[PDB]
Order: sequence, then structure tokens, then C-alpha cells
Amino acid sequence: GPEDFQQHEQIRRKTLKEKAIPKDQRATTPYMTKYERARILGTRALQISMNAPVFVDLEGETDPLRIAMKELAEKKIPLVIRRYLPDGSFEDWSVEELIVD
Amino acid sequence: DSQIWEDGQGNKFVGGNETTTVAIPFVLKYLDSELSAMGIRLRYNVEPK
Amino acid sequence: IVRVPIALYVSLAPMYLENPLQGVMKQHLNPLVMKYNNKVGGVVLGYEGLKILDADPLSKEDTSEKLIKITPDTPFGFTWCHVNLYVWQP
Amino acid sequence: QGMETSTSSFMKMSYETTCQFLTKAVLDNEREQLDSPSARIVVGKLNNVGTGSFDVLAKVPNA
Amino acid sequence: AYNIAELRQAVINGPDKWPGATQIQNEDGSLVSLIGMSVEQRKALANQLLTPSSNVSTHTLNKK
Amino acid sequence: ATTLNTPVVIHATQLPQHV
Amino acid sequence: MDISKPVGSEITSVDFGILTAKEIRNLSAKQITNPTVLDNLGHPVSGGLYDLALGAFLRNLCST
RNA sequence: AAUCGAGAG
DNA sequence: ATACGCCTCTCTGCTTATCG
DNA sequence: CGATAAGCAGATCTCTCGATTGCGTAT
Repeated sequence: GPEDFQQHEQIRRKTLKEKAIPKDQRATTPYMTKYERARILGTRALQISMNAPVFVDLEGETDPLRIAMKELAEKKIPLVIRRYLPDGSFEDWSVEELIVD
Repeated sequence: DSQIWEDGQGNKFVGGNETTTVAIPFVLKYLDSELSAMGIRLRYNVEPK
Repeated sequence: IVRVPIALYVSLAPMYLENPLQGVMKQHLNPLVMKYNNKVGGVVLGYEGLKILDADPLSKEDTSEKLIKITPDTPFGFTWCHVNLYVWQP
Repeated sequence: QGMETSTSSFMKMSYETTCQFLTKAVLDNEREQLDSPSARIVVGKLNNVGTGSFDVLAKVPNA
Repeated sequence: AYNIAELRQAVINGPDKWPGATQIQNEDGSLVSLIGMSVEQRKALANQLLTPSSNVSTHTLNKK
Repeated sequence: ATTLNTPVVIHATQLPQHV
Repeated sequence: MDISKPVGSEITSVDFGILTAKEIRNLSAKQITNPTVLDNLGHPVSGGLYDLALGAFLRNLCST
């Protein structure tokens, strides 16, 4: 009964761990792509709009997208990009580990 | 007593409660009906099982 | 009075992005207390040992900073979690 | 005729001869994995090109 | 807490004076329309805009 | 009854162990 | 789409198949026999195409 | 809802 | 007045045939 | 088997208007 679920969970975790590419050998672009920058800005703006904690000084600002742009400028966005290779294997680059433009 | 449910007609049932919610169009549901009229079924596999 | 370790898939609000443990507790675990749950078997007395399954499998379980998967069209994060539930059923 | 040998049936069904491509999809029990842009628009999933080429994870501080 | 300065003004302005607001979406999904309301009603609604949620199921949500 | 107050799916890890 | 109503599940893929006659009768709500939809006085006829078991119809509660 | 007719870019 | 069943000026490619 | 002479199939942006939509019949 439950052991069927335990087997399925074990298999899912094993396939996930096999798909992940370890940090020491990721061969993708060091630069943040324009698509990644846009989606980081949009998602961080959504999170701020939904009352998430903010890591920058609000200069009396009200635009969530502007606040997210400020966070990206000061590299304070707690997000991670999971770049997907065609075979389903993926790498993980943190936002502060990437260079904009 | 948990997995028993009723219709308006009163026909009692004991069965599938493994149902979730997704976010789909509505023309998808209409296409599903138009395919069922053709005798074709569509199985949609959800991510978390 | 039986311990039932369970695994659940629970959302996480952006407001609890600093203490996801408290977020999961107050979002899904507290409203699971003193209710007959159709899965575990009976009423739930409490819970203990909540663990969040990291979305990156490489990071060792020692670390306290983990990854949560954010919905593409929503700032809510979904994640698998492990917790042991204290239950009561005849 | 030049697109018959494709993995996604929704793409061809949207293109033309929807009946024939549906019959061939159901006879072979084809299970399309929702990868072409047409399939995701049929089902309502975020596309794979552009800002859908990756995912976004949140670095929560505490375990 | 950073939007109330101008969202309150939009709610007071209402659906006709730009910049204004046509609807308020409550935490529990209710859609209060400002179209048929008066200035004092809109002012009461704008003043009770950012109120702390009493329902536990919606403590993670704010009005839209 | 939403994805914000209840878990999406619940599964049992093991058989219930009496304490 | 409301950004405050997240969805947990997601359609990974779809599979085409044949709807067998057994499951069609298994899931069904009513069999349609008489080729009349509406009687006099503009009401659905039981067993007709506009049966209340097939869904609500013009201020009639669905019987399913 | 179709069909026909008139238009606009 | 009215209620059932009746109403001749393009094109490529797939597929079958058929006859020594 | 096969190589044409022949047969059959499915193709060939968006938007605004108005006008009409079915005839004979048996009781």
C-alpha cells in the first residue's frame, strides 16, 4: 500500500538526482540571458506584490517591477534559475552567480 | 463512511476521490466532449501523483 | 494513538519566504489538527518533525537553505514535505 | 505530407486534416508529451521557448 | 503597505475620474464593484482597504 | 478548500507504528 | 487567471485512446431514448436529449 | 448561426 | 388556420486499376 | 510484379455594417 508510494518517491528522487548536473561541470553561459532577466524581474515583482519580504531600501516607490529591478541592481534576489538541457538534465545557477548583459 | 457519495437521484457511490484541480482552457473541455462524441478518449496525466 | 509519517505536497505563500517551516505549519498543518483526515486514518492530535524536500537533489540534507519550486504563473511555491503525524482512530 | 513523421499530433491536427491526424493518433495510442508550442496552447501550459526555457526556484533561508 | 498611498486615492476617485478604480477584490474572492456607489461609501471602502485578515484561510492574501 | 490552506496531495510514507 | 489562486497539479502529457462501450455505460448519467427534447409548456422530457441528468437547463437544477 | 451584399486598413 | 416531413472556366499528391 | 492512364482529396489577416432565413400538405 504505502510501500508502493515509497518506491515511487524513491524512483522520482533518484531520477531527479541523476538529471541534475553538479556545479563543478556546468557548461552553460556565465551571462544571464535576456529571457532569464525578464522572468526573474517578473517573478520577483509578483512575490513583492504578494507581500514578500524585500531586501532593498524603498525610495518611496510603489511599482513592484521597479522594486524588483532595484533588487536585481543590488543583487538581492533570492531566486535560482534551473536551465534545462534538451534531454531533461538541468543545471542550477543562482541569480547573484550570473552577470547581467 | 468517508468514500461514499450521493447523486441527486440518490444512487449511492463508493469510489474515486483521487481528483485534483488544474488550470486549463474551456475549449479544451469542449474538444473533449466533441471527441467523446467520436468515441475517442483523452487521458491527461497530472504531475503530482 | 499512532505515529503516521506522511508526505504531502503543500504550497508556500510569498509572505512566509523567510521561515518556510512556520509557513507550512500555519498554512497546512495547523488546519489539520483535531479533524478526521480521510488519509491517515483518524483525528490528528499533532505533528512533529517537519522536513522540506529540497528541489535541488545535489545539496546535502545537512544544509538549512533549500530550494522551493515557484509556480510559473503565481508567486506561490510548491514543495514536497515530510512530517510525522500523531493520529487516533478506532 | 512533409510533416507526417512528427512526435506531436496536436501540431498537425491544428494545421489541417484534423480528422486523419486524430485517427492516426488514437490508433497508435500516441502519447504526446506536450512539447510543441501548439500542444501547450491546446492544453494551457507555459510555452517552452523564451522565458519558458528554464524554471525559477526560491532560495528559502531556513530548512 | 507601499501601495495604499495611491490605491486608496484610486478607490476614492472611483470608476470615472482617472486615475481611478472600478472594483475591489476581497481576500475571499468577493468582487465589490464601485460603479454604483457614492463618495462616502467609496471613502469607507478605501479606509478599510488594508485591514488585517480575520479569516485564517486567507491570512496569506490581501485585497486587489 | 483551496491550494492555500490544505495540502494538494497526501501520501503515507510507512505503515502506522503504534507508540 | 488570478495570481492569488495557485494550482498545484499540472497536465504533464495526454494519451489518445478508444472510449470502450463498457466504461461509457459505467460513467453515464442517463440513457437517451425518446427523440423528443421538450414537451408542451416548454419543459424537458425525461429520457430526452435535454434531460436534467445531462446538466441544468433553463432554471432547472441539474438532477445529477 | 449561416448566406448574401456593402465596406476599412 | 395550421403542424409533419420534404429541398458553367485551378493545382500537387495519394491510391487503385489493368493489360500485355 | 509493374508502368503509366486514370480517379479521387484537401488545401488555396483583422475589423465594421445591413437583410433574409421554407414550401406543400391533410384534417
